[PDB]
Parts: sequence; structure tokens; C-alpha cells
Amino acid sequence: GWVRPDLGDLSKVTKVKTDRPLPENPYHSRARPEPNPEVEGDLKPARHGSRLFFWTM
Amino acid sequence: MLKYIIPTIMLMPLTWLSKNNMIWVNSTAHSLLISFTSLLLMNQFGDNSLNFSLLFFSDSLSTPLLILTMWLLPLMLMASQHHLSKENLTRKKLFITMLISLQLFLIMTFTAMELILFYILFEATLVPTLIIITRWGNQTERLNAGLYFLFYTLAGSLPLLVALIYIQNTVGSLNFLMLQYWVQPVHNSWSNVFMWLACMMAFMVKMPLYGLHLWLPKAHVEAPIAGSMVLAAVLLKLGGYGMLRITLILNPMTDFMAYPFIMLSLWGMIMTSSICLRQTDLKSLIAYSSVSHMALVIVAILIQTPWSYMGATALMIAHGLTSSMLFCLANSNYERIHSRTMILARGLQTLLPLMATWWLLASLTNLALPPTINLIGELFVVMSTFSWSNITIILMGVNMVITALYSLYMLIMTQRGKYTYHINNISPSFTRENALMSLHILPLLLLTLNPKIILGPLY
Repeated sequence: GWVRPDLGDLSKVTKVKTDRPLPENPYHSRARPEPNPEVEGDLKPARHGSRLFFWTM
Repeated sequence: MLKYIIPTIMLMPLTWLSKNNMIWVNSTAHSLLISFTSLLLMNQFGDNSLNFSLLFFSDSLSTPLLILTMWLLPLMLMASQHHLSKENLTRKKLFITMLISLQLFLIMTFTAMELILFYILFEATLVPTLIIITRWGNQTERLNAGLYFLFYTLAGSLPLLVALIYIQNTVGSLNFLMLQYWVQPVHNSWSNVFMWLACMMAFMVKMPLYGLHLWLPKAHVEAPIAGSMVLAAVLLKLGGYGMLRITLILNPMTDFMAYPFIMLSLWGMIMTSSICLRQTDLKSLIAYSSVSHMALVIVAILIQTPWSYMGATALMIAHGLTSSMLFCLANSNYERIHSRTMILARGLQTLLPLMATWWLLASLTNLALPPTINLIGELFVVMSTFSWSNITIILMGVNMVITALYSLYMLIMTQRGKYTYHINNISPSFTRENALMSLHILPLLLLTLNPKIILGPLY
């Protein structure tokens, strides 16, 4: 009772039922470095301008 | 200070938009009005300086220098207009523009609060001054004189730029009001020895310090008359003014770092005074006289006492008017005989009686006759250096003897004796020349009636 699979069948992506638990850390990767402190706030004008030497603005 | 900066700038469109033949009339008249308004800076308090804004301030030190600066522009215009008569109009206007731009830089230099702003404007004065000497000087050597003037100054100023920027990083500011309160003592180390030198040597070359002075006689012999007047009256005082301010932040290291420069100045003043006795060129003699006088200023600034700072301020003002007058007197002879040799034309009192009186009055102030402000300043410096060390009275005393000798020798050689037989183009003094001389000496002698306004902040 064997039927030959048709053109295209054997290249299908199929789904599989497995009791094997889904791997948690397959790459065995360490903990990632913490991101730099994100900056959030209201952008105010620069205090007293450029402050470059003698400039007032 | 904008009430002086803007009208000074307006002298430029005034000159360029004037009728062709009214460039000298217009610029002279309006630069005198500016000079008149400069007396409003006399609103000086006993505790606080006059602090206009974040950028500019006046105190008792800068105010007399500012008034001298603004008074000198109209005088330089009268002095210059004769020898520039054959110049084409556009080049006359450019000459006046260089003088106006020099005044603009000078009044900003003397009033800047922040020391880098002082440095930039202090440096900006080089450009017009160099242009005036090299473009409108008379002889071949003016190109070399420009190079010596430029590179002497830059050899000193560039280390100053590094030191000032260093100071701001460490202290956080170069505002002079802040430095008065945040100043910290300079501790002994090789780093601070070179910081001290970088802070001072630029101003020493300007004074000029003895040993660094040889550029000055070259510049004067080569410069046109207006160049000499601004050079002698105000430009040398940038060094004095700079040292008076920057010594605030160099204590106590100045206590021993000053010694080599006091020895140079104390000995230098005797050597330059004696040199004046043997000079053959009249402009070169006056240039050496300036080195001798400025030697006292350096000593007074370095010993840092109230009396010496008052003496230094008074001498700077008195020397400015006197030396500028002497150059104008020498120039008026030059415009007749076209030679700076002192022995060429003699016995000129017989031919120009009134002009011989200007010579006499100028010489009397140069040798510091009491009660001229020339003596007041010199006397105050002599009093303070006596306390510094009693022995200095001998060096000061000898210099006063030699100073009288070359001051009168210059008067005797040119004005007395027998007139040179073959010189027969000694025309009578012009009203312009007499007015020019009297606009030096009259303000100078009027200041005797009220000296306090030239004694600086320590008064």
C-alpha cells in the first residue's frame, strides 16, 4: 500500500510533535552586559550658552 | 563700553563717505568728540570697579589708559596729514582706517574682563601696527623692522596663550573679577616657574624689558610719525597693563622670580640712559629714553606695593604724553630737513623761537621736573623701591642725573649753538605743528592740578 509522494511533497515544511522540552539556552550564552543608563528628560537651553571662553551666547 | 566702540567704528564710514578734501577735517573733529565723551569713564568708586557687562569693565587702571588712547587718535591724525599729502585718496583713507581700527582694538583691550578676550585683542593690535610701519614707513629697513616687531611679540605671546588656556582649565575661568576671588597661591615647582614665565615674558617684550628691547629702536627709526606716537604712547603700555593684571595670580612665586628682571631693569635703565648720551639719530635717542623710563615701570610692577603701583600708573600716563610729544617735535624738524641726525641742524632756537619753547617744556617733563606727573610717578617708584632695598637709591639717583644730562643735551644740540649755515629751508612753524605740540603738553601739565585721576586703583 505504499504510494510514491508527488512532486513537491518531500520538500514541504512539516510540524512534529515531541515530548522533548524546548531548549532554553541552546547557545550556552552568558548574561548580556547591562545597557548604558538611558537618558530621558526635557531639553532645556544650554546654561549661559556655549560657555566658550568669553562668549555670552 | 558700546557707547565708545560703536562711535569709534562709525569713524570708518565717516572717513570713507566724506568729501574728497574733508577726510582730515571730519575724522579729526569727530574723534575729538569721542575723546570728549571718554571722560564719563571717570565714574570710579572707592571699592567697586565700573563693571558694565559680562564682557567689558573699567577701573582706575584702564580708565586713564582709555582716555589717553582716545585722545591720541586726533593727535595722530594732525601729525600724519602733512607727510601723506601726495598719497592718493584711497590710500589716505586706508591709513586713517588702520588708525581707527587700532583705537577699536585698544579700547577693547583695556576693558576686557576675560583674559583670553584680552589676549586676542592684545594680539590684534599687531596687524594694523605692522601694516602702518611696513606700508607707510619711508626707508628700506621698514620691512625688517616689521619682522622684528612681529616675531619678538609672537615669541612671547604664543606661550602666554598656552598658559592662559591652562589657567582656565585648572581654575575654571579667566574673568578677572572671578580671579580676584578664586585666586590660589602658586607653589614652588618647575612647572610653575615656566607658567610664571609664560604669563610674563609676552608683556616684558612689550614694555620692553632690557635685553628684549632691541626691536623698539628699529621700529621707531622706521615707522611714520603716527606709528611712533601710538607705539610710544599706548602700545608699550599694553605690556605694563597686562603685567599689572596678571601678577594677581602669580603670588607668591613673584617674590623670587622677579629678581632677574629687577636686576635687568635696574641695571638696564642706567645703560640705556648712558646710551642716550651717544646716540646720533634723534628718533633712536627717544626710543632708548623710553626703554629707560619703562624700566622703572617693570620694577614698580614687580615689587608689588601700593606706592609702586600708583607710581607705575602715573609713569605710564606721563611717559605716553611726553614721548609722543618728543617724537612729534623730532618729526617737525624731519619734515623740514628730511634727516633724523641730531647734529645736522643746530641752533634752531634762533630760527624757530616758539618751537624751541615746546622743546624746553618737553625736555623738562622728560627729566621729571617737580611737580609734573612725570616726577610724581618717578618719585613714587623711587620711594617704594627704597623700602624694597635701601641700596636701590644709588641706582635711581644715578639714573636721574644721567636722564637730565641727555634730556638737556638733546635740547642744547638741536636748539642752541650756531645754526647750520647751509640749511636755508627752515620755514616758520605752522599752526598745525604748534597746536599739535600744545595738545600734548597742556593736558600733561593740567594733570598736575589733579593727579589722583592717574594714580590707578591703589589710590
